[PDB]
Amino acid sequence: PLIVPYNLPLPGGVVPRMLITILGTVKPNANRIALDFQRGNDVAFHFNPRFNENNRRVIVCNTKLDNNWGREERQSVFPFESGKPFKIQVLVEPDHFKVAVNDAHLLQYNHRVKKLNEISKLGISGDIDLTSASYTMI
Ligand SMILES: OC[C@H]1O[C@@H](O[C@@H]2[C@@H](CO)O[C@](O)(CO)[C@H]2O)[C@H](O)[C@@H](O)[C@H]1O
Ligand SMILES: [Cl-]
Ligand SMILES: [Cl-]
Ligand SMILES: [Cl-]
Repeated sequence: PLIVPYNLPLPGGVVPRMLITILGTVKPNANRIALDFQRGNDVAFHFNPRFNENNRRVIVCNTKLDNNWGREERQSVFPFESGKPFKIQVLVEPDHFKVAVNDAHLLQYNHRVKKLNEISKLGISGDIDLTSASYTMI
């Protein structure tokens, strides 16, 4: 029962073999979830399930540099369901973030921000009950 939006500091940024795990339950009638891995004001990796964009469910990923969003990467596979508990695992690999939901691989997002050790906050927001947010080195 963490307060949302929730900031999880990532000390010394991210690095390959860091695993970030987010446990929560989606609210009933959800509209959105967002993970924002931030480098200061920049968003290195925005992971944004949208429950109703023109009556479709889509995961939007992007990067925000100097206040400008870049080119969206969209994933139609949509493992989240209103009302249901989920697990998001974000594994940093050398050339991308690797995301699994409920133990199933979902997507990868190539590193656009190169200074991984400056990506030192994760913001978790949206229509969830957040249970826990943590990290470990594997
Ligand atoms: O790219 C991620 C960001 O997308 C913004 O929405 C985009 C608008 C602006 O509303 O035009 C699109 O690119 C296509 O319709 C939208 O996806 C969101 O406002 C941001 O929060 C962020 O998700
Ligand atoms: Cl495009
Ligand atoms: Cl749903
Ligand atoms: Cl960079």
